[PDB]
Amino acid sequence: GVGISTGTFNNQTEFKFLENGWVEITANSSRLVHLNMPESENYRRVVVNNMDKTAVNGNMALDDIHAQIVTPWSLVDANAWGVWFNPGDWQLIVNTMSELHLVSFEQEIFNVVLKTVSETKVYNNDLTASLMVALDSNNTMPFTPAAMRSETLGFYPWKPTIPTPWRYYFQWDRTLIPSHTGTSGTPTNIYHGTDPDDVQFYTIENSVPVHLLRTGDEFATGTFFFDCKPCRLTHTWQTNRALGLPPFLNSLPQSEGATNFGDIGVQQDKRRGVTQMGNTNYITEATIMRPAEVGYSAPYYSFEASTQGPFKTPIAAGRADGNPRYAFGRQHGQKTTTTGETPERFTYIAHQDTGRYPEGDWIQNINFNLPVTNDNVLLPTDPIGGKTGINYTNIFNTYGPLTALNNVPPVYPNGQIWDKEFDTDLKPRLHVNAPFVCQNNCPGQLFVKVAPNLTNEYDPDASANMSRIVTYSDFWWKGKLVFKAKLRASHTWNPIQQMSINVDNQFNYVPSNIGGMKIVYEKSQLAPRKLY
Amino acid sequence: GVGISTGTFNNQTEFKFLENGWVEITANSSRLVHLNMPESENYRRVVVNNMDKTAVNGNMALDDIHAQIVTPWSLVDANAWGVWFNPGDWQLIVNTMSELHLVSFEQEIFNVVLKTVSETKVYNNDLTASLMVALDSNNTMPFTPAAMRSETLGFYPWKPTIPTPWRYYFQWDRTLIPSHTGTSGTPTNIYHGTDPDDVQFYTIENSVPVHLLRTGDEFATGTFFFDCKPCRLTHTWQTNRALGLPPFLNSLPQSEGATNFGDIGVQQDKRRGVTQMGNTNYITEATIMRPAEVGYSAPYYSFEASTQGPFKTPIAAGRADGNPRYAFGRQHGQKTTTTGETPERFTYIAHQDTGRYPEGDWIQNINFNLPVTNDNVLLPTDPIGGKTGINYTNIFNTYGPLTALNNVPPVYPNGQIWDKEFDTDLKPRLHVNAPFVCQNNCPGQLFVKVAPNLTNEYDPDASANMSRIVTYSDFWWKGKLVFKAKLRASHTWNPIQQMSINVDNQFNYVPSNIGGMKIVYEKSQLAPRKLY
Amino acid sequence: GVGISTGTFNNQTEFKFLENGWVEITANSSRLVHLNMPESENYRRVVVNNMDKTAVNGNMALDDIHAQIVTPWSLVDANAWGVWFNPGDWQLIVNTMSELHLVSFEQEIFNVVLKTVSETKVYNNDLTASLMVALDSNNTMPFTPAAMRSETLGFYPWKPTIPTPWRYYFQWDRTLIPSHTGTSGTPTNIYHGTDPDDVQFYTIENSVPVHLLRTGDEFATGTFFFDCKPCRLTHTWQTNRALGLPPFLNSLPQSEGATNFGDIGVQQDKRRGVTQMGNTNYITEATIMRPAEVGYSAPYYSFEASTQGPFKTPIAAGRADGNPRYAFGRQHGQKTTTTGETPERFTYIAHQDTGRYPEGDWIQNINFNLPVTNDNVLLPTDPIGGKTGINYTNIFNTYGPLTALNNVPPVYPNGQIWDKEFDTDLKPRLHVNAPFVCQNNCPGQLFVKVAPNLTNEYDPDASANMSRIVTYSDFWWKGKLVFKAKLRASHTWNPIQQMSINVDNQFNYVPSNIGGMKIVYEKSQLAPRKLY
Repeated sequence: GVGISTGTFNNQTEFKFLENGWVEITANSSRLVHLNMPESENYRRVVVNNMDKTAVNGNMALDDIHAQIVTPWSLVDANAWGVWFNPGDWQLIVNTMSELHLVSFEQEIFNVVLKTVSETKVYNNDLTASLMVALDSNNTMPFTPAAMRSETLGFYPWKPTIPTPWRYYFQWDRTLIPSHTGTSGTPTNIYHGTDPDDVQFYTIENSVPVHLLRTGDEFATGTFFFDCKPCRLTHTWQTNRALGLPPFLNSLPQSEGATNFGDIGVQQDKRRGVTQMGNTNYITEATIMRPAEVGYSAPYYSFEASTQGPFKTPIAAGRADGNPRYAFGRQHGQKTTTTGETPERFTYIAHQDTGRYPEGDWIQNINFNLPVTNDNVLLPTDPIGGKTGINYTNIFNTYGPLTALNNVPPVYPNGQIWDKEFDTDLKPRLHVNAPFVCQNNCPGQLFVKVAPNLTNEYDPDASANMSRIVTYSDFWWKGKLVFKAKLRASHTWNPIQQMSINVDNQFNYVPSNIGGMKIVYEKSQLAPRKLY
Repeated sequence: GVGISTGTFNNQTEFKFLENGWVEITANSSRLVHLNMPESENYRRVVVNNMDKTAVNGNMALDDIHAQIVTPWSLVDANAWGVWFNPGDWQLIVNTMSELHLVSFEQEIFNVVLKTVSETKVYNNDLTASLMVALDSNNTMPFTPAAMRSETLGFYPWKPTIPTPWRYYFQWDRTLIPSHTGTSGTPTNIYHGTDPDDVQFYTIENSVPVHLLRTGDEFATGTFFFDCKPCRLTHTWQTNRALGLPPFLNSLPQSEGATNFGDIGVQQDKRRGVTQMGNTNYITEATIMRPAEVGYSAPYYSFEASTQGPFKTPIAAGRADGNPRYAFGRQHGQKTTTTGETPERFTYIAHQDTGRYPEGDWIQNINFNLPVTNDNVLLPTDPIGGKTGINYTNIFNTYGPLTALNNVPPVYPNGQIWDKEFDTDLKPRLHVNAPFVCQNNCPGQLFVKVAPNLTNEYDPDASANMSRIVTYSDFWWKGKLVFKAKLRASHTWNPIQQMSINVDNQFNYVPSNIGGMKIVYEKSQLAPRKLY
Repeated sequence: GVGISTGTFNNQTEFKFLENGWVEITANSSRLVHLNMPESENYRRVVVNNMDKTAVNGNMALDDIHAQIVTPWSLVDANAWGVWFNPGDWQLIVNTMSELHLVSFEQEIFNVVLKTVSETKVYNNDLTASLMVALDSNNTMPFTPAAMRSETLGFYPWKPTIPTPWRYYFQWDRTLIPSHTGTSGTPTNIYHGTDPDDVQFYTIENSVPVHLLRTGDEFATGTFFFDCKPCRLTHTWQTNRALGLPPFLNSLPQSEGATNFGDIGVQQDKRRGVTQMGNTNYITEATIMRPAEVGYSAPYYSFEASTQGPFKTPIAAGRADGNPRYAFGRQHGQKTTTTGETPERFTYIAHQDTGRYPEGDWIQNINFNLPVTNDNVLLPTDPIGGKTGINYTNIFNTYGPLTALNNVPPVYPNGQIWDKEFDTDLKPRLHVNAPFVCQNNCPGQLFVKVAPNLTNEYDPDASANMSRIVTYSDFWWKGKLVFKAKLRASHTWNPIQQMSINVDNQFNYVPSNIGGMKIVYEKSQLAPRKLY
C-alpha cells in the first residue's frame, strides 16, 4: 500500500563452502536509483558529424560520425564487477579460488517513490503517478552494455546512483579516405546517409510489456540461469621457449654465484632433436620444434574501414597495444572529492605472457646462412613502403591453426561480467570485453521511465512539445548474482603471488576525513599455471 | 623374494583380426634399463647464457639462453614409434591399414637388481638397497617428452637402454634485439632474471607418492585409457586446382602419344561458370570458384620474440620449411658401429600435397588487365623493405576461415605417439610433433631414482655434499600399447604405393658381421585418398 | 623378508574441503634417518661446571652449570612446523584459514638397513643385526622437545637427517650470588651436589618394551588423538585505548588533507562518562573506564634463582624482551652451502599488539594535580636503587584479575607444535614455546638404538669398554599429522595483509646453482581480528 515497504535492503556477499572443494558465492547488490523525467517524450533520430576535426589532414582516428536513435527510456545496467564485490571479497576470490563459473542472476525494483516539484521549490508526493518498467526478456531490443561507456550503477552501496539514458545505433554510411599532414588535395569525407534495406527502428512500447508501478508495488525479474565456461583465475607464463624437455647440461656450475652459468657441452651443429628447418643442422632454442604456438602477432594500430567508417582492429592479448585503457568518473572509482571533468584512467597490464615483442622479431632467407647479411634479413628497423616509422611488424599476422591463446582476465571493478554472443553463422572464439559470453540467451535489459504527468492544457494537435508536471522518481534496486568457484591447491614448493594491503596502497581502501572514497583497480589472475 | 622373478619378458606384437574390418594391435615392449646414482642429490637452478655466440652480430638464431631446474630423478619415456614396432610390423600397418586409434597403455618395472662398486673394481650386491619409483598420475609435474631431444628408450629389444636425467624449464626474462653483419652499435643482449609472479619450483617428493622397490618387488602402473581421434594412414593429393568438375574438352586427341593434348574449344572470355572476380569475364583454372582452400601460406623462417627470447614460428604443413629434421644417435637408429659424436639426420618429406610453392605466387591489381605490367604486380622476385633476399612471400599469411588442412603423419621410428593438450582457454587445432593429443588426461610420467646409500660418516651440518656408496641399478621395463586399426579397401582400378624391400634398401634391415644395426626412417601415409 | 619393502614414501599434504567451511589438512612427512652406534653403551652421569666464565664478576647470565644423564639411545623428534609444511602449504594455511586444530598423529619406521665398516673402507651388510626401537606410550621417561635445541628432523624431504642423542636433566644444587664489574670480595659460586630425595635415574630397558627390527620388519605407532583448543591465525590490534565507543566529535574537518584534525568541542573537565579516578573531573582517553586490560607489564631481564641456579623469568607477550630469538643450522633453514659453525638467527616480531612500551609509562600521586611536578611523579628515567640504568619499569608487575592475553603464534618453521602440560596442582594458563598443549596425554617419544655387535673376544669382567663391530643403520621414517582448520571470511570493506612472493624474497624459495636451499621464517597471524 501507501505506507508498507515492498522489499528489503541486502548488500551482503555470502560464501557457502560445499565439499569437494566447490564454493557458491552469492553477491547481493542494493542501490537507490534516482530518475528524472525524459527531456523529450519522443524518439529522436540524430546524426553526429564531427567534420570540423576530421577535415584536418591526419585526424582520421578522431572520427565520431554516426547516427543514433535517442529514446525517452533509461537503462539499468549491473554488468560490472564493482557493483557486486568490494576489495575484500575480491581479494578473497582472487587469492583462494582457481576458476569461476556464473550460475544465476535476478533483479527486483521496489519502494518506488514519485515526487513533483513546484517553483523557492516545494517537493510534493504523487501518490497516483506511476513508473513504467520494461524487461526485454526475449532480447528483441539491441544489446547495449554500459560498462564500455562507464555508465553502470555506482560502486558504493551508500551512494545513490542514476540510470543511463538509453539510445542505440541507427544505420548510416560513411567514407573517410585517410591522409597525413602534408597531403595535396582534400580527401573524401562525406556522410552518405542511410541504406533503406538496413533501417531498424525499435520501440519499447511495441516490443515489450510495460508495468506501471505505483508507490506500493514491486517488480521482480525471475532468476535467469547461465550456461557458460569457467573463467580461470590463474595466469600462464610459458611462451614457446619454455615448452617441453630442456637441453641436457653437460657442464654444471661449481661455485654458485651471480654470473656462473651452465654449458650445453655439445656443438650446435652436432645436437640431437627435431627441427622444422629441413635444410639446417643447427639445433638451438630458437629453432627446436615446439608442440604449438602460444600467442600470435597482429597488425597493431591498424584501421579497417567498412560501410560506416574506420575502426581499430581489436587485439586478443597485449604485451602499448592489446592492453585496455579504462577511463571513469566519481561513481566508478575516482576520488569522490575531486573537482573537474577529467576522468581517472588506468591501463590494465595483464600477468599472462602471451603477447609479442615486435622489437625482437625478424625474417631471414630460407638459405639460413646463420650470420645474416643485410639483403637476407628483414628487421623491425627496416622501412616498409618508404616510411621511416613503419616496419614489417605493423603489417604482420601470424595467426594460424597452431595458435593457443587465453581468454581475457576479469578487470576489477570496471570490467564487464557477461556478454552477448554475435548472431552470425561463424562465431568468434573470444571477446575482449568480458570473460563470460552468453551463448544463446543472455539476461534481459531493464528499462525505466517515469509516466507522463499532463497538465490541464494538453492539445495533441499542437506542434510544440507537451507540457508536463516536473516529476522525478526514486526507487530501490536489488540484485542477486550467483557464482560457483573452485578453491585452489598448492602444487609448488615456493609460495605464489597474492594481493595484499601495504603501506603504499593503504589509504586506497579507507575514506578520507571529508568522506572521499575510491576503488583502485586490482589484478585477477595472480597464481601461475603450468601450460604444458 | 631374493631369488624369485617378478615378471616376464615379452616383446611381441599381436594382431587380433576382429570382424567388420577392425583389428586390435597389441604392441609389447620390454627393455633392460641401467641407472646410475645421481651426480648430486639436490635440486639445482642453472642458467645457460651463450652470449659468446650471440654477441656476434647476425647470430640471433643461435640463442641458447634459458633457466632450468636440474633434478636428481630420471625419466622413463616410451613415447616414440620405434619402441613399439619393428620395420616388419610397421610395413604391415602402413600397407594394410587405413586409420589408427590409440586404445590403451600400461607399464611395469620388475626384476630390480642393485649393485655397489668397490675400487681393480669389485661389484657386490646390495640386497637391502632400494630403488625409488614415482608415477605422476595426476599430471602435476611439468610435461617433458623425450622424443624431441631423442632421449627415449632404445629401439632394439636386445640392447640395454638408459633413462634420461630429468629437468624442466624455470622462468626467466630475455631480450635480444636482432642485428646483421654490419650493424653500427651493440644490440641489446641481456638476461633480465626471473619474474617473482611466475616462479614454479616442483619436487617429486612433495607431489607424488614414491615406492621403494627392493630386489624382489614389482611396480605396475594400471592401464590408462585414451580418448582421441584416429590418425589417418592415407594422404591427399588434391590441391585447389583439382577440386570439382573439370572443364568439358570439345577437342580430344586422336593419335594418343606424348605431346598430343586436348583443347577446351571455347574462348576464355566466353566460358560458363562461377568466379570470385566480379569484374572479369575470364573463366580459367586459376580463377574458377573452388569450394574452399587446401592449405595456407605462412611467413617462413620468421622469428617471434616474447618474454623469454626469439623462437621460430611453427608451420603446419611443408612443401625447406615445414619439413621436420630429425637428428639422433646410436640407440635410436644410427649405425651402432659408427664412431664420433656426429648424429644421423634426415628430413621427412611427407606425401601430402598441402603446402605452397612461393616461387609461383603473385599479387596483381584488382583491375585485372590480364597481361600484367610491372606497376600492377608483386612477384616473389621483388624487394620488400629494400632487401634483395626478402620478398613478399616471407611476410605473407593466407590462413582464413576457408582453410582445410591435415594432421601431421606418424614419423617412424623417431616421432612421438601422443601429446599433452595445452591448458589454455582457446586450444590449437593441431600439434606438429604428434599425431595424437591427449585432450584432458594423458599418461603419467615415470621417474626413477636410486636411494641414497650413506656411509658411516654423514654430517647434515657439513657444507660439502654427502658421501655416498657408489650404487647402480638395473631393472626391467615392460610396456603394453593397444591400438585399433581399420583394414583398407581398394577403390581404384590401379594399384597404389606400398612400402617394400629392394636391392637398394636391403642391408638396412639386417645386421652387419660385427653386430651393427640401424633403423632407417619409413613413410606412413602411402595410399592416396579422395579429398572432395 | 630380505628383498621386500615394508613401506612407502609419502611426503604430500592433502587438503580435504568438507562443507560448513571446515577443512582437514593431512600432512605426510617422510625422511631417511641415518644412525651411528653409541659412543658408549653405558649410562653416564655428567656434571657441567663453567666456573671459568662465572668466576668473573658480572657474568651470572653466562651460567651453564647442570647435571645430566647421557643415554646410549637417540630420539626421533618431529615436533616442528617445518617437518610437515613447505612455504606453499604454509602460505595456503595462513592466507585462507582462521583457526587451526590438532586432530591426529602417527609414525612408522620401515626399510631398515644395517651395515658394518671394515678398514680403504669396505661396507658390508649385516642381514642378522637388529635395530632396537622403543616407544614411550605411557610417558614414563622425561619429556624432551628437540625444537628448543634445534635438534628435530630436517626440513627437506630430499636430505637425509640424523636423530639426536638422548639425555635428560639429573638433579643438582647450585648457588650463585650475583655481582658486578667492581665487587670487592668473591661471590659464592659453588656446585653443592645432589639431594638424595630428588634422585631419578630412568632407563629405557626398565620402562618401555623394545622391539628388535631386522632388515625386513616394520614398526608402526598407532594413531594418537589429541584433545586441545584451536590456535587462532588472526591477530588483534586493539589495546586499552581502542575499546568501546569513541568520543563524539563536535567539530569535524572540512578540507580533508594531511594535518586537518577533528575536535571534541567539550572541555575535558565538563565531559560525560565513567572514570576510575574518583577524585578528578577530567575525562580523557587515558582516564576513561575500559572493560578490562589488554596485556600486562612484567619485570624484563629479571633473573629468579632457585635450588638449581638463576633463570630468566619468561614473558608472555613481547613489544627487545618477549620476542623469541631462534638460532639454527643447515638442516633447519640455514643456507645449506654456507661454511662455518655460526648459526643463522632471527627474532620473531609478532603482529599482535598486547605488549607494553616502558618508555611511555609513569606513576603519579593520587592527588592528580594534572601538570605534574617532580616530587609527584615517577618516570622511566628516574633511578631506582641509585642505579642510573635501572628504572621502576624493571621491577613492575601489572598482572591482575583484569588481564586479557593471547596465546603465542605458530613460528614457521622452527617452532614447536604441541607440548606437555605441567604435572602440578595449579597449571599455567599458557606456554611460550608451543601453541598447542597436551592436557592429559601427549604423544609418546620414539627412541632408537643399534643393537650391540660383539666380537669373539668379550669379557664382562673387563674394566675396559666392550669391543664392538662398527655398525650403522639407515631406516625410513614416515609420519602423518592431521589438522582441522576453518576457512576465513571477509568482514571488512578493505583487504587484509597476506603473505606473498616478491622481487625481494624471491630467491629464498628456489635453490641455487649448487643445490643450496633455505627456509626463511614466515609470520602466521596476519589477518586482524576484532577484540571487543
